[PDB]
Order: sequence, then C-alpha cells, then structure tokens
Amino acid sequence: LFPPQWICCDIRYLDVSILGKFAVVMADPPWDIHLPYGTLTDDEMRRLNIPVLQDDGFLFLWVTGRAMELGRECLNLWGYERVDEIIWVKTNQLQRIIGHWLNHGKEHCLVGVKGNPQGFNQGLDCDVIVAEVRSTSHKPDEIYGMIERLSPGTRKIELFGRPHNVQPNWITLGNQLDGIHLLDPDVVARFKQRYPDGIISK
Amino acid sequence: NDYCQHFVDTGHRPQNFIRDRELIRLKDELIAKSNTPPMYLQADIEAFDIRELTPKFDVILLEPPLEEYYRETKCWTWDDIMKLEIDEIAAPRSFIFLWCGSGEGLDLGRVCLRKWGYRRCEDICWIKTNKNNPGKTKTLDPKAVFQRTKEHCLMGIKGTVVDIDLIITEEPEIGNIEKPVEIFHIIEHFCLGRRRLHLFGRDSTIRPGWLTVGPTLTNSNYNAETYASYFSAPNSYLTGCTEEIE
Ligand SMILES: [Mg+2]
Repeated sequence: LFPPQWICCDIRYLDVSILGKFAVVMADPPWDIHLPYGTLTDDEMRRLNIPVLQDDGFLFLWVTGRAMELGRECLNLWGYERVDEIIWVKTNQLQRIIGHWLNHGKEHCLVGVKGNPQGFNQGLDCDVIVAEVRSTSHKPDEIYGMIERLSPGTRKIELFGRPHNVQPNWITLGNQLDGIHLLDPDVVARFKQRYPDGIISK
Repeated sequence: NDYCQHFVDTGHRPQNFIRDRELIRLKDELIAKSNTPPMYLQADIEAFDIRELTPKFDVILLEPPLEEYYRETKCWTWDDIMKLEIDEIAAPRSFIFLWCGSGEGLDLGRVCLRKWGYRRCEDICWIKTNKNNPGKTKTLDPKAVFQRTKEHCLMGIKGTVVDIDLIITEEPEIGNIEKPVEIFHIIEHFCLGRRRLHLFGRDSTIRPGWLTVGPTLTNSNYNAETYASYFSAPNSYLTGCTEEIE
C-alpha cells in the first residue's frame, strides 16, 4: 500500500519479521543518556531485531550525547557501515541559531548502509539541514523529503515515531500511537497469523 | 521553509540562509596577555620521536593532512594517525581537538581518542556555505549518500574535568586546506591551561599561546628548556584566562 500505516506496540516485543523488507529504516530512539518512561537500556537497544528489516538499503539513526558512540555500536552490530552523518542546524523563525562545554546548535543523525543498494539517488541532498524548531522532541519534516528524493516510492519503516510522524510510504511503530492501522495486504495477513487475537505480549 | 528542497532546486546549500548584549572581550584580552611567545618546530612527525616534545600539554590540536582534503588538488592515513603516541605527551588532565574530515574519520577518529585515553565531550562542525559558487556541484566519495558540506573537529577529555558547537564560513578555494581560525578562539575560550600544542601546523597557523610542530615549517625556534621556563613556578597552573603573576 501507500497511505500512512502504524502499530502502537512495545518495540522490544513486537515480532518485526511480519513486516517485510524496507528500502529505508529510520529510528529516533529513547537512549538511556538521561530512566524516563520509554527509555531502553543499551542491551535492549543492541538486541532490537533491525537485521531482518532490510536486505539492501539505508538506515537513519538519531544520536545525541554518548549515543553518538553507542549508536555507532548498534549500527555496526546490526550489520551496517556508517557512510554519512547528517546535522540539522536548529534555527528560529528568523533563521538565527538556537554537553557542558559548548552550547549545542545542532542534532546528529547517522546514515548507515547495508548490502549494495541499487537504484537510489545518492547525492541529491547535502548533509546539512537548516530548519525551524517546532515542538521540542520533534524531528524536522525535511528528513522525509531527503529520504523520499533518495528512494522514491519505496517501503520505509520508522521506529519510535509519534502520531505526527505518520507518512505515506511509511509504517510507524511506537507505543504512543493510536492502535493498529495496517493497509498493506501482505502485512495484514502476517499480522493476523502471528497475532490472531491482536495482543502483542512476549 | 524547506531549504533542502531549495538546495535541490537551485544549488544553494541550506546553510547559506542562516543569519548572523554582553560584551565579553575582556577574556580575549586576558588570553592575549597570558599567551606565551609563539613557538614552533619543523619536524617530520612520522619520523619524529614525539617524546622530545615536553612538557606534557594541557591542549592538543591535531590536524593531520588527510587524502580527502586533496580532492581536486604526503597525505596521512588513519592507519598512520592511530599509531601516533599522543598519550605519551598529554597531561593527565588534558584536552584534544582532532580534525576528522567527514568520512571514515568520524569513526576512526573516535577510535584514536579512545586509544589515547580520551572520551569525546563535544562534536564541533565546520559548515561550509557556497554563496559564491551555487553552481559548483560536489564530486561524491563512492560511499557517500549525500553531498558532504561540513567537517568535524572532535573534542576529547582525559582526566577529571560561552561558545556554540558550530563554525560557519564559506568553503575555501580548491586546494586550500586551512581550517577556520575560529577553532582557536573556541579552544582558548575554554581556559584549559597554557601548554598548547598544534601538530601538523604550518607557517600560516603559528600563533601566540601555541607551540606548532609540523613537517612544512620553514623555521624553528623551539627549545624544550626555554619552553618549560614559561610554565615554571609561579605559573604552573594558570588557566590562560587570568592575570599574570607579579
Ligand atoms: Mg575569541
């Protein structure tokens, strides 16, 4: 299918093998950098089943503080090479810029490759996003355009997204989503088989 | 609105459209007064025993000439860099600023820092505008997914224990390897001590407050005993941001 899809769930416990393969994966994880409700420990992060979600394609992984190092670890553990690193310069509505040594002007998102992705438009965008802080904890919607231009029309999956992140061509997972909303027939079939009563427990 | 779409449309990097009380500036004055004379030493750093550089340093600025800096125009590999015995000349509490480029260096430079005993505390980005050449497109590294328009300078602390983590300047001319001088202002504004080393500096980077070591320096004036005299008592622990001792 094409229109937004999503699953309220505990991403630790969902059997993501029902979802199929994706050209792009994106994750904005609740790292234990400072333990709020929703945070994952470093071993839980490490044991997520990312390796089944792609055969060839790209992963986008937001990192901050010491997750700059830990996300590099999960990225490599999950089978990816880090081939780029996007920074979003945070500006106000007038395009002026808004870690105990230096104030932070930017957010980091690792870009990882798995396999040999073929047919992608590498090089259309550049590695700097200049955009306007919406609500705190929001990522800039510009990342979806860069991803769409890079891989147009393909299946994508977001992990730890919120309801405002649901997009055409994407399946959004998160525990603050509003139930299950699945349109792709292959997914709806496997979901029914694996979850015949619709609960998601162990 | 969407400056990424705008870059796709026109070739103007999104960072071209970033704009721009207190006063400080007395800190700069204090720094300027506290600065040791500029010292410098031409040395082939591959062939050089690093341990002749004494005393141990409070700050180390490491700017090895990477092949990627020579896109269109001796380069060091991360293999070569990793083998430097940087820990043998760092003070037990000290800081490192390492220019890592924007490719595999962002990973290998972390490996170096850990190998030499630091932990990364800051990631400082030099973001290159292209306001004077919207036309010039970028030759991509095979592995690149995007156009690479920035370089990273990593900060590292070892031991026990203002400015923004961004530098925005216009992209230098092809073949110009110089990093923005603003990195020196960021470093000095930290007030980390007065023993400051710059490895792979050049005639054009020499600066008060700093000891520059590099293979292309044309002149040397370094003398380990002259250099040590600047930090003998009573100046052993000045941050670099206080008044001189009468
Ligand atoms: Mg200054």
